[PDB]
Amino acid sequence: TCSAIRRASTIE
Amino acid sequence: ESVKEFLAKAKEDFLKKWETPQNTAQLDQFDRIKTLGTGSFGRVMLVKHKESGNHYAMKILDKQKVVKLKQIEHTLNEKRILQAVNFPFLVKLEFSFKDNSNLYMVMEYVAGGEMFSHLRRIGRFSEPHARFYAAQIVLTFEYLHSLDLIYRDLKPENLLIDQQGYIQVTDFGFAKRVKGRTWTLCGTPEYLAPEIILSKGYNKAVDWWALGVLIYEMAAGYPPFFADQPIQIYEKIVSGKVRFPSHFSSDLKDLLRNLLQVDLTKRFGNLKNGVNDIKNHKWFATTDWIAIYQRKVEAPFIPKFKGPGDTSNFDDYEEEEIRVSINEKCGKEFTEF
Ligand SMILES: Nc1ncnc2c1ncn2[C@@H]1O[C@H](COP(=O)(O)OP(=O)(O)NP(=O)(O)O)[C@@H](O)[C@H]1O
Ligand SMILES: [Mg+2]
Ligand SMILES: [Mg+2]
Repeated sequence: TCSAIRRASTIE
Repeated sequence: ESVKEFLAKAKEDFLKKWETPQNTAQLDQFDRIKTLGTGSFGRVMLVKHKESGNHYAMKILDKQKVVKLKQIEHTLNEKRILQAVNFPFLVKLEFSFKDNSNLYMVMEYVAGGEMFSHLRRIGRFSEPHARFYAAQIVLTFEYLHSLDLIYRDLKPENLLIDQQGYIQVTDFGFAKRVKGRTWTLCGTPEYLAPEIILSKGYNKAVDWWALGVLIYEMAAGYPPFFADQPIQIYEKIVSGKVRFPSHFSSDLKDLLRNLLQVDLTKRFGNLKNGVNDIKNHKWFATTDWIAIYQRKVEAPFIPKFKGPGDTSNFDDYEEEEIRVSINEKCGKEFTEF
């Protein structure tokens, strides 16, 4: 098992 | 100099297309299949041209949420820079149009999937395997910095793998033409530069910082600065202390120390020789830089393909309805698009 959580981009 | 005539000839082709300016085609000519990725302002799906039969990667952006978050400047820069640049490691653009509710972009489909999904499964890449991918980012950043362009978003979630194991750079939402400095807060928390957090007016040196974080994550299997809350990650970035694993080679450790230098005075990529310091390093010793640009070096890993239109190398998502209203949503804003 592996929870591949993708990283999002931060703005503002 | 050989590359000097290359970057001088490339700066002539880019500026010619930069002032060439819209609505190439329309949504009625595409067959939506499966969603490849999602974001805060839209999703990216796999579409097939009903007439030509070619498969493409359509990027949808909601025109209402972009205006609601003041992202019009970043939206126009993503389209204006994509169709102008030309590089084998950069993703290609085909059609760009818009309707009443959403902005649309049609890119070259890269069925090999993200580097994130491939790196998370293996665990970590070997140093020759990591040097192969790290060498393509050097030639790409060298080409983009010569055009006074910054990426400001280097992460495995924005790096694709083609049919020959090479990199296809996408997600140009934070690209911007900057000669001097800029003061916009953007990027990925695990990849932000220290001066970006300090609001210090950064230049093209932030792309070299993200290069060091990228190589560290590929060779180890995790970024050097990461935790639960983003405030904890910022305490590690501005600190300047890095903890390296034991399996790293000392030549890789020394190159990361010069790239992850929070001091702009001693950071690689922003010195006298600039990019020449990264090519002649002890790590990139046997690297054939010309054959990498010519795509002649054999690929250590090539993803599995079932032909064009195979979404096997992409994670599954929940499908929804493409909402297109009857009223024009912020039409006066998106005119140069
Ligand atoms: N040309 C392409 N071929 C295949 N997959 C693609 C392509 N372009 C985008 N994708 C996928 O779509 C996902 C989202 O695209 P992206 O351009 O990052 O939108 P985004 O909202 O800007 N993501 P982010 O800015 O990091 O929050 C990517 O992570 C890829 O998996
Ligand atoms: Mg992304
Ligand atoms: Mg983006």
